[PDB]
Amino acid sequence: SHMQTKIQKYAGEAMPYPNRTDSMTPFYINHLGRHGARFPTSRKALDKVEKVLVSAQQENGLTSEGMALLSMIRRLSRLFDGQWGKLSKLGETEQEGIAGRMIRNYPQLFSNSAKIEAIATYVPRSINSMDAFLSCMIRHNPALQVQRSEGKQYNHILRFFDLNKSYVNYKEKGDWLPIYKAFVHKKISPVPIMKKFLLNPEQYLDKEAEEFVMALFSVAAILPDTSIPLNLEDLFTLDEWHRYWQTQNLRQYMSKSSAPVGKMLPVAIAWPLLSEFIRSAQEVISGKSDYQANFRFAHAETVIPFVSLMGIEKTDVQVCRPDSVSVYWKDYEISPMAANVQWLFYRDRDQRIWVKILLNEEAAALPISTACFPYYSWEKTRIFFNQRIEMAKKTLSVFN
Repeated sequence: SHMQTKIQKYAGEAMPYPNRTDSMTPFYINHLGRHGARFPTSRKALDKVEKVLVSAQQENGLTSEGMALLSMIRRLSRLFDGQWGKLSKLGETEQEGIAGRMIRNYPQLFSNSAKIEAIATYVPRSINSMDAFLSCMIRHNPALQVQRSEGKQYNHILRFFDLNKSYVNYKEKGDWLPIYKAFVHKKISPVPIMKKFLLNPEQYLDKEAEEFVMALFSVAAILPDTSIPLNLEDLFTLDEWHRYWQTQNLRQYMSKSSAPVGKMLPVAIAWPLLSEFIRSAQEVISGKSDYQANFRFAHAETVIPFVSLMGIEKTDVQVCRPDSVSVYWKDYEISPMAANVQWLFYRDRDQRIWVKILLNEEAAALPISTACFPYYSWEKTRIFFNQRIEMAKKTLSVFN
């Protein structure tokens, strides 16, 4: 159903990884993946929802459906306790699917004693995503050679968003905040939502009504990622979900991607990862390294600026009007749960090197020419990416 699939997309970066299907041969794959589907990282939203409803209950201020909601919210509070931030069973199955399609699409690459390496951040959901992926690989071919490592040693290339002080200050106190807050006030209409659950929803101040509805949407959007057989998605109409998604999409865009208000600083910080991607591919192309694949497991905050810095079409647009962002930049197409980028390298009969870029396993476009899309000349692509890195260094230098 097109309605339900749109509602799923409106979970934004909480969307589960989309359904994908099986199907020359590459000689190397260069990968970055976000962890799979996870529990919420913060209790603040669930606590806010429960507090509003519990106060209403003590005032006899709940509708029938509001009583049902409170009952569910109390259950979720018990089921989320001790699980915050963790990879769910669905997250593991997402990684098994990505690895499985890779192996079945390119068996010769992972055959015999092929060598692979994987790295992850220190965050457990990313480590455990890497292990779900690797375990799938090893099950299919136990004769793989596998190097596995993880931790803060990879912060410079996988968690660069924590290391640049100017970006940390922008994320925490930058000029995107008043734009976001004004957009939330314009887009979010709380009274229709709160009328479902609360008697006298008009007595609530606009600010607290806004906060409650935002928190409730947050809970409903993450529940499909938890492997728990409960659902809040139907509480809301497609238009209500669309409005919520527009606000969070704008937040993600302005805080982490190519919005003009950010001056490309949120994108420029990713250049060390793009540099390391090029270096690992060049070492394999030359024969200095003989890995068949490099895998990397990290975060949406890794994937989003990395994709923008590559210049994948529709991901580095600099949209002048905040209200227009949702038309031109869609976070659920870039960084859903288990979001991943794969560079597939090919050698043709005349030994020329070609690269295909997959974003969530679909061919991605770059703003350079090729006569055989989706395959790009590696020489042309490397030169383009190196120009992106040089641009990124300049951007960082204009902001200390």
